[PDB]
Amino acid sequence: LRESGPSLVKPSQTLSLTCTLSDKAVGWVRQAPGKALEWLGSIDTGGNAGYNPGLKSRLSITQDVSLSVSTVTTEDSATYYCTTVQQKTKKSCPDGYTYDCGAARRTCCSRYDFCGYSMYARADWDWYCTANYINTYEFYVDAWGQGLLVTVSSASTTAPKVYPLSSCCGSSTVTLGCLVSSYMPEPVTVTWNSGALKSGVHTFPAVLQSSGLYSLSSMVTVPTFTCNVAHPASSTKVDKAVEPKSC
Amino acid sequence: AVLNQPSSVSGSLGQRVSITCSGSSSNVGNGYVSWYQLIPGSAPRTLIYGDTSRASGVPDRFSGSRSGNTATLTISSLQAEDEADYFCASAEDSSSNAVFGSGTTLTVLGQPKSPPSVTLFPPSTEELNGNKATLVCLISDFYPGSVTVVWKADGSTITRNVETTRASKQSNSKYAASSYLSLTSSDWKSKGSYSCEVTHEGSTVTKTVKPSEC
Repeated sequence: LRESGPSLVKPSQTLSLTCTLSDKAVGWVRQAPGKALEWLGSIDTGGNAGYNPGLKSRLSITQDVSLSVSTVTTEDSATYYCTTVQQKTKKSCPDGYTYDCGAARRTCCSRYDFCGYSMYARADWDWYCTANYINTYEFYVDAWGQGLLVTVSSASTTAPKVYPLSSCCGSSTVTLGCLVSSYMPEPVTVTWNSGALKSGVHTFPAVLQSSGLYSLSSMVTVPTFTCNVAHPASSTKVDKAVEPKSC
Repeated sequence: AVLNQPSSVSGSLGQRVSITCSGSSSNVGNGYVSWYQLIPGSAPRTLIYGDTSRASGVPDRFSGSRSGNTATLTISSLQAEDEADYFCASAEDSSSNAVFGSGTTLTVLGQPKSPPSVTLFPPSTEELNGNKATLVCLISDFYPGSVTVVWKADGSTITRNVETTRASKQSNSKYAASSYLSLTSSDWKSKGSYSCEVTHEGSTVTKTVKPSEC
């Protein structure tokens, strides 16, 4: 599964994403930073769509899957997931009425000899039969997407300036890095040699200085090398080379 | 309405852990719960649907159970790659309305202690082509994950302009962290030596850069 959309919207606007065949049921789950999972909405194959009652009023989901939240606030900053849902509602005769009469009568009866009777056809029908049902709901999520973090803020998308990291020439296992400094907001993705270098790579969590700007580094260990930084909020893709010091 | 879960649970490697999920008749009592696992950087993976139906790709070590209004998930033969947040879920008053548990974070103990590797990078020429100087101290490959960091300059502890990130797990299940010293270029060339002191389990590793020899 794959979600796509903007990473930063201003307060009191509408946030719209999209998921990327039609032989499934897709739902949107969101999680604020550190908080718990929060249900938003579902979409079955027939076009119906179930929503959180509290968040229905400011939510919608239409595509030929694309969601939309209204008047977003800082409390809407979350990681929005596209899931593969599998909902199911099962009507069952309220137990006691041991015999489920057919669909023509649409009733449940305590004794089978009352099933061929329409509602209230017999004067004793009320004691042994009813037309109500027990509604039991089953639900889970078949598959998940990676998630797309959307930040709500009045701040402006500042792109990072990437710097290479090399040791002073003062030897047995080389170590290089890339300093992605002063960007906003999160996240950024760092790979090495377009991903051909997967072993010995760690991309550290971000730091926040007093200026409110993020910085993070990615390190690679080796016996040239180019780190690839990408910031979706500023449409920025930098491929800065790390050339070691001569000395 | 929200499903109550313990905040965290821990066990030694190869052992069993259990996590509860206490709701009411409206939600958990009305049918069968669902479980999901969230590892940071990884998409959530469904762990159990129904009361006990094992996931489409989950091994036998994971098990489910339910008695009354509380459901429990079980993880046998603990591994190191099972440190994650686990969420229980079910429906209430609608089959397309879902409610989740408050979440539980699992940690597996007993991994071999490892000392941290430290690399201290000097400012780049391009950053010094403005007039900022950022020293970057990268800590990696340590267990357990709790280090303390002090910065020194000319035999004196630096108090101002230091930021350190909390430790986070790696792909090899050891911990890493970074610390940042943010100066101007004039301050970088002002002093004779800078040191990053990383303390972990009563043992210290120190790396030094000298602005004259870089």
